[PDB]
Amino acid sequence: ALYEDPPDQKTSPSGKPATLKICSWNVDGLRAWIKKKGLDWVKEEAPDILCLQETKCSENKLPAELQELPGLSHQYWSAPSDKEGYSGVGLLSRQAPLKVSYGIGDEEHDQEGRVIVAEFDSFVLVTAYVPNAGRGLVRLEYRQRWDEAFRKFLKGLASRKPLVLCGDLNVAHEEIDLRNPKGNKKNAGFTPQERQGFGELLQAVPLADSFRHLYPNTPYAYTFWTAMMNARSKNVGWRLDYFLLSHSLLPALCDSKIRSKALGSDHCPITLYLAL
DNA sequence: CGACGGATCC
DNA sequence: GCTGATGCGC
DNA sequence: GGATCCGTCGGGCGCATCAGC
Ligand SMILES: [Mn+2]
Repeated sequence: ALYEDPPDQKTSPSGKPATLKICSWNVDGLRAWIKKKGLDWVKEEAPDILCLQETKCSENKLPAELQELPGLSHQYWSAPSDKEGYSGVGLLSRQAPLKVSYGIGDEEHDQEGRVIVAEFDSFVLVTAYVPNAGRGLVRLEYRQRWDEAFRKFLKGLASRKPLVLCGDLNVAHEEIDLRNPKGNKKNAGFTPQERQGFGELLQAVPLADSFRHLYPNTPYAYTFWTAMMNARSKNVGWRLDYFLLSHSLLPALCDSKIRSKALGSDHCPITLYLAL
């Protein structure tokens, strides 16, 4: 029931060494995460690109430590427009992207600081903090509209350039992706509509779930544990955080990691190795 | 959203 | 202008 | 009585505003 992520596979299936290391982390409050030493872990992980979700922090209030990241110089941020203190995403990059945009090209879905798009030479990186359907499923209908628009946006992106989508997609795709599937069939994150949404995304773009592609039969691998129930200590969790890849990037896939041991949030980090 | 308790069936 | 109480969104 | 299925609900974070000093 407890889980230990296998060691880092650093070469591609054809032997090419990894050249790109991307780390994604819902930090449950950027300023608190930094207080709990989250950036010390980042320095030890040394990613080429760091995506952050649920920063809950406007660009004006970003801590100063973020300016002391010598290898993550190019920092892009997005915050909600209506009010402060919820959602928010960041993208920090060792090299400058050719182009950075925000949102998914749809007004209704572009107000809550949820999506950053960074275009590199040979691939485009999207990081996302997917809207929660809420206690009582009060936002379920909205989440279904989000799912369809996100899917159409990413399908268009992937048709122009190979795509990496990372971050908190806020859904456990299959029963293997959470510890309590039958008790959660009507809870945000595991409704049949959200799981069907995820499935259509995989098929329609198409995209491959990098972790599940490499470890199709591995249960108890989670990236989130609720903070109240001290569920983390007993590994009662959900896999909400993903790297989804264009099929053309699969021969470059070296590994997709779940950094279970890294503290600082109610999500743990995930790390992608690509041999580009 | 996991712990809990109630309801239904055996 | 400061702090605690309270509410929102996970 | 136990075993399966479900519906209810308390609890707690990181953040905000604001009413009270
Ligand atoms: Mn969260």
